[PDB]
Amino acid sequence: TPWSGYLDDVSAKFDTGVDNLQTQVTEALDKLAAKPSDPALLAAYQSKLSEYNLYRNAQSNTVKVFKDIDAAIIQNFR
Amino acid sequence: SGYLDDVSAKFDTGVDNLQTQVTEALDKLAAKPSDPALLAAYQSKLSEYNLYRNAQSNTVKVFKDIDAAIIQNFR
Amino acid sequence: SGYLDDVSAKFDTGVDNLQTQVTEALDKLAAKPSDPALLAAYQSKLSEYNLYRNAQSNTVKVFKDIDAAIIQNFR
Amino acid sequence: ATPWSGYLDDVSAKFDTGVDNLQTQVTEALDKLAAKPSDPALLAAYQSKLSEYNLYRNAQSNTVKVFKDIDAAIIQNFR
Amino acid sequence: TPWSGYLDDNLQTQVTEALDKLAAKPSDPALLAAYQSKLSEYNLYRNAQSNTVKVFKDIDAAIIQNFR
Amino acid sequence: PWSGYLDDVSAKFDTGVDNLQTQVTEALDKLAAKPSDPALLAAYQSKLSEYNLYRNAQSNTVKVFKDIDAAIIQNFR
Amino acid sequence: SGYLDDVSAKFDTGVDNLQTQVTEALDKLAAKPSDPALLAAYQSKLSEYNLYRNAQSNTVKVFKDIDAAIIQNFR
Amino acid sequence: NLQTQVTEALDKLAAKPSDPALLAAYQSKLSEYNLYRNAQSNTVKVFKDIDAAIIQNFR
Amino acid sequence: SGYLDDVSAKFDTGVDNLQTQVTEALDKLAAKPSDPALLAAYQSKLSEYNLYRNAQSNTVKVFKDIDAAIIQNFR
Amino acid sequence: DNLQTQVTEALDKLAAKPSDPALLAAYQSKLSEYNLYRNAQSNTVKVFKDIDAAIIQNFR
Amino acid sequence: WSGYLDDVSAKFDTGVDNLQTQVTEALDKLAAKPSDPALLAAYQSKLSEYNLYRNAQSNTVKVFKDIDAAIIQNFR
Amino acid sequence: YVDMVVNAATMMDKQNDGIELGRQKIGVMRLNNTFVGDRTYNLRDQKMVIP
Amino acid sequence: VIGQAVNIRSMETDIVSLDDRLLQAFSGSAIATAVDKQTITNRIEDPNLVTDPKELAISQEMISDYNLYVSMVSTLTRKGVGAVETLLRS
Amino acid sequence: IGQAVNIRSMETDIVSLDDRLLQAFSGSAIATAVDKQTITNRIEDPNLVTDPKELAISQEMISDYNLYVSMVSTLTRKGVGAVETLLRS
Amino acid sequence: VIGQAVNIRSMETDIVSLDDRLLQAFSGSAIATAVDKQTITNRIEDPNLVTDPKELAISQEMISDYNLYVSMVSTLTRKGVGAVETLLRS
Amino acid sequence: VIGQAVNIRSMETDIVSLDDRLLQAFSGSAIATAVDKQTITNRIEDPNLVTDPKELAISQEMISDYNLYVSMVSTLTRKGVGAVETLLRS
Amino acid sequence: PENAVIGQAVNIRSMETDIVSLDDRLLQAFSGSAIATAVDKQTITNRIEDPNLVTDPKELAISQEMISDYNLYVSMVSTLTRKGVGAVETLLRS
Repeated sequence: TPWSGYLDDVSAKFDTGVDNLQTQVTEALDKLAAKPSDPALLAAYQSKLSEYNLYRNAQSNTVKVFKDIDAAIIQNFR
Repeated sequence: SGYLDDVSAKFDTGVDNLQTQVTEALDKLAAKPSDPALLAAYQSKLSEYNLYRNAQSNTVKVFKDIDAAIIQNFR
Repeated sequence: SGYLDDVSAKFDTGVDNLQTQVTEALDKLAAKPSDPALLAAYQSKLSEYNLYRNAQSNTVKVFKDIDAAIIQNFR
Repeated sequence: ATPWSGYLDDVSAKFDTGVDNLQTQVTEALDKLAAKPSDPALLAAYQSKLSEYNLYRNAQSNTVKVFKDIDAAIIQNFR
Repeated sequence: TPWSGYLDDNLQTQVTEALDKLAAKPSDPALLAAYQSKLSEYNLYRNAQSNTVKVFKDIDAAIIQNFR
Repeated sequence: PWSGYLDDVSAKFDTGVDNLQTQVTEALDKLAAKPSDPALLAAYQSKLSEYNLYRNAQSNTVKVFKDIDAAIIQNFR
Repeated sequence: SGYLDDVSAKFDTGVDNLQTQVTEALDKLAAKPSDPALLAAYQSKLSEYNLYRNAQSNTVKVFKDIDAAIIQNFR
Repeated sequence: NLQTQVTEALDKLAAKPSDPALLAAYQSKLSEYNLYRNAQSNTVKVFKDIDAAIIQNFR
Repeated sequence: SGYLDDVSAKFDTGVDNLQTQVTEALDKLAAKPSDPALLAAYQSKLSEYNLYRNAQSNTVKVFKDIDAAIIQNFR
Repeated sequence: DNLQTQVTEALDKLAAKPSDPALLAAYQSKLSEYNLYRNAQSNTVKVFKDIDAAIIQNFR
Repeated sequence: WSGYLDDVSAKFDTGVDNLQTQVTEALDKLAAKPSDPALLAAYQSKLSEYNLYRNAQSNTVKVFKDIDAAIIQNFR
Repeated sequence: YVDMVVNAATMMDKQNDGIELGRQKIGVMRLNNTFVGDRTYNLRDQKMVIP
Repeated sequence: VIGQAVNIRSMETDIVSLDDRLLQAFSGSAIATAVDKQTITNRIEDPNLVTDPKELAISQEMISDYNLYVSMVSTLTRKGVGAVETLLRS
Repeated sequence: IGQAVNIRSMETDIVSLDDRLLQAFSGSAIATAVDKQTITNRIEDPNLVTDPKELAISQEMISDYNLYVSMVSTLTRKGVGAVETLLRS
Repeated sequence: VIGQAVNIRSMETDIVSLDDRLLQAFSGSAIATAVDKQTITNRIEDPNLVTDPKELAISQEMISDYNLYVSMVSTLTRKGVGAVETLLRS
Repeated sequence: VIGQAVNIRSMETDIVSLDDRLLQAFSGSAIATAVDKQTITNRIEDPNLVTDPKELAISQEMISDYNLYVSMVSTLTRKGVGAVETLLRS
Repeated sequence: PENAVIGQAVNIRSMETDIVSLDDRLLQAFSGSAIATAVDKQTITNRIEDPNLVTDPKELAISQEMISDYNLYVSMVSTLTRKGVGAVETLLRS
């Protein structure tokens, strides 16, 4: 927060793009852990975990792409 | 501003709106990271942004070299 | 301290807390290397640090050349 | 037939000396970049400005050098 | 400068044109392949020219400095 | 309008692959209508690969001659 | 004519046919850009050409500088 | 003076050549030192050439 | 002796043991190439050695240039 | 002739094993020092005898 | 009958006793069976060693020509 | 008198050059009517952040 | 091509003294020279002119011609006074 | 920034030939001494030797000094060269 | 091999005055020089000649030969004039 | 620092005639010149001094000062002898 | 040699005796100078024709000295000779 760059901004836009998934997934995790045989709890967990996976993958590739654009420009200062 | 700034600005004027479009598409995607139709669009827009910046930089570098090689010969 | 030191220190002051943020986040990650929140937090910081150092060094390099090229013409 | 003499702006140059726009803009662009070293929109601008400043400064130095060698060579021709 | 009494620019426009076409669609492989060639030729042309103009200056200067 | 030498080196490739530059866009316009036809996939894999190789070899070849020419011109000094 | 043309010619009578071979191989390759048998031959011929032209030009440069020194010491 | 500052920056660097913070500082110091030495030598030479030329003139 | 030798030796004394830390860590690894703790140990030593040598060479180069530029003005 | 001898020793050791980085690092230094020494000596010899020639030309 | 830059080249050519032939031999063996990892591993070493040999030789002769030309320039 | 005045003035100025004016102080200010933190809330349409 | 003039008729020698022809020649040369120096200086400052490869190729020729012109005049005047020294001092 | 100027410096009437020398000699020796000093302390100051906008000034100052002393030397030599020929002849 | 011509018996029963020998030499040299300069410039302008290695390798020799010829004529002329000065000058 | 000594008291002499004033000025210059030349020669062959930027920056000055001083003494001697020759010829 | 030092017991000098004529004293000078210069010129030439001498810095540094010493020697003999005849001419035309 005190200091953040452009890459930090690109990253943070996902962390606020998904409002509460960050907690929902941990919540569902222990609801299930209390009763791992309930079909409704299983189905509820499978989708939240899939959405968390895709959220992290999509976040990381973007930051890499921007790093490569910036390194390519900086290479030409000399 | 000289001539390099003008060469540089030719790209920025040739692509009407990409700087805006790419940001907007990013914001639409970040709200819903898992819609394939939001996702495929962003792939293309970001891809084109990449090429645009690369070409713009390499051209400026070439013109700089041609000039410095001429200015070496003044003396 | 000359002018080149000034140009370097402009980057040092332009990034307020990055050096300590990097040192910290590394020690949080090393305490629990398998947490995705910490991993995601670290990638961005290290990338920023990399670009910062590169831009700084390439700029000092350019200025040195402009100065040596002027000094050559005292003779 | 002979080309025209031209006409001389005697006063203008020597007091047209004053702070150049170009250095001012270079230092301003650097101060903008140093606030966020990772923005491509700012990097693209600074590459161009720094390049132009390099060319301008060299061209000027080489010109001053040429004009003063002529005068040293005249005096050394008569002594 | 003429020897008194002795009896006896397209590449620039071509490069400008190719640049204007490319700037409109930087991702077209055919426009890229064309611009690469125009820019390479223009670069070589400007270099060969300025080297030759220096070589002639330095011969005239050496002649004068020989009798000076 | 003036063709140099590099232009001729490039055009040798263009006049070599006489029709590939059209075939790629026509096979694409077939496939985009019915992406699931194995015959069309098998065709487009081939024509796309060919077009890739062709553009790549063309650009490398132009670069080598540009580098020989500059190295000669530097000796005019 | 002249001696520096004699030195230049001593290469061209050295590489009998390369000047032709390169263009012939290029025409073949251009006919079928994707044949590895053709590619492999063109790489060799092109390299042998690049080297021949560089060695020639640097040698002519050196003999030019030897003569330009002697004609100054005539004074 | 600058001579000591450069000597000490070198001594600190050689203790840990892999530290970026030390490297960045050294690049700057060594650069300024190089420029200083060159400018000084050229100016000295210029003044001596003038001085010699006067004598050659009246000789 | 000479001064460039003192500059060069200053690195050798700065890193006490590195020249034979590398040779020892190599001899250890070569006995069991598949042990990950040994691999991870070797990676850092070899990196350190690489940087050490680069810095050592480039500094001697810069000092050479400064001296040659001064000696050029004795004439 | 000490600095003349040292460089020829270094060269033999290097030529024995041209890829040893410790030898390369040593030779770089020795050759650079020798290179500066020769230039400095030649330039001062020149200055000292141009002064004599200018004296004789003054009375000649 | 030869100068002193030939004495300096020949110090390398007699220094690396046999490498000049060892390379050709290694290539003759590898050409016969490119898919053999022991041959590949050997050739990588010989070819790298030869590349460095040639670079060090040529840069040293360049430097000695730069010293000599500067002394001769002062004969004036 | 002229010589002395000129010298003394010039030297005094060069001396006062090094005198320091930039002395930072540290203030402390309690907030009486609000929290210092970036309160944050989730809306039907938009993650809402209070800076 | 922007603005140009030429002087068509030169005055008859029958009405002009020998030293007027000299003053008149000198003045014209001194002005064309100051004007060329100024022109070059101004080309080096317009940022459009100083950074365009087309314009630099022109500046390089302009500065080479100025240099040769002044070296020529300064040589022939020295030969000219050297003739007078040879005849009178001798 | 500490600067002074001496204004009432010179007399413009016709004056005896002996003193035009002293006044020219003294004014010139003063100007060159201060010029040379400012040149050297522009090189010794680290903030001035490393700024490309400052170096461009020092280049001009050095060249102007060189030319001024070259010309005063040349004209003085031709001045005494006239007298010695009129007298010997 | 193209358009070769040679004069025979140039001095066998006629001899030129020095007054003419100098004049013929000057003319035959000055025109050859001006044509060589034009040839070089034209070989630089044509886009097909400055971009082909075979044509560049030919142009390097032309520039080298022009530079050596003009330097040799200038040096010999200066040296020959010097001798006449040392003869006439009292 | 190590093994260092200085001569505190110079020997002294009477100076009573233009003859002795001349021999004294001659002897004073000869020795200073020999000392300087030797010093420079040593500074060129101690390898700690040939290769250190700080020491080279000094040797440059020493060489310059030597050149200037000997050129001055040469010029003023020749001017004095020429003034005597001119008066006696006249 | 390098490992030997060779003196002279005491340097008596028969050639310090003036006994020869003012002209024999001239012929000695002329003959000795002519031989010394012809030998020096030949040596310098050989040091350049021979390929191992003209390409080793150690040898080049020596040849530079030989050339300069030759130059200074001849220039001084010429100068003093001119000054000498010029004295005779000055007196006899007076």
